[PDB]
This record gives sequence, structure tokens and C-alpha cells, in this order.
Amino acid sequence: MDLPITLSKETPFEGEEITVSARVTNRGAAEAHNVPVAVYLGNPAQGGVEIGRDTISRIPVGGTGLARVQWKATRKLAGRAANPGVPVYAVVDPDNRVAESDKANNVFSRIVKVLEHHHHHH
Repeated sequence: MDLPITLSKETPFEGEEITVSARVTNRGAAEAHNVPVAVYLGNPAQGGVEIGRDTISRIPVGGTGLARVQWKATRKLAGRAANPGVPVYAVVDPDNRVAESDKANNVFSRIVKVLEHHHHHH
């Protein structure tokens, strides 16, 4: 039912640009403003990196925000194709200075597999 994360992986093909979008839910009880998004591929424990961001004009109460970001898929190694290893993670700006347990509530991520094959014969 429209997952928090939707990729433009309409045509499964490694080395294709995919649209990474994260649905941000406006909580609290008042109209929120200045709610940017920072996406980074990998784990925060090692050392993630920012790919891009987009500040929204404004998000209404009881509503949700929708950002648009593009990223180039690339992680091939000419070996072990029977496994992705390219997960996706996204985090929303801290609406409460510092709070892991809280932020850890608005966390979303899904695994995706890429098809690798070619037509034989001719």
C-alpha cells in the first residue's frame, strides 16, 4: 500500500539511474516548516555520505511531504551476482535536537535484487 520508499526500478537493470524518494510524515500538532532530507548509501556506523537533499516549501498537518532525488546505481564486482548487498537507508532531520529512540521511529529501508542475465543462442 504505497511503501514509505518507492524506487523508479520500473525496468530492472544494474547501472541504471533510480529515483530515491522518502515520504516524510508531519507529526506534532502544528504546521511544520524547514524539513529537509538527507539520504546516504551504507551504514552510519562505518561512515555514510550525503548524496543529495531538497528542502520542501511547507508540509500541512496530518499530511505528508514528498522529496525527489536521483542516484546512479553501481556496485558490481564481476563476482557473486546471486546477492544484492546494496540496501537503502534514509533519515529525517532531528525535530528534537538529539533523540535516537524517537528518530529510530521514522526509519525505513528495503532490500532489492537485480536481474543479471542475457539471451543465449543469438
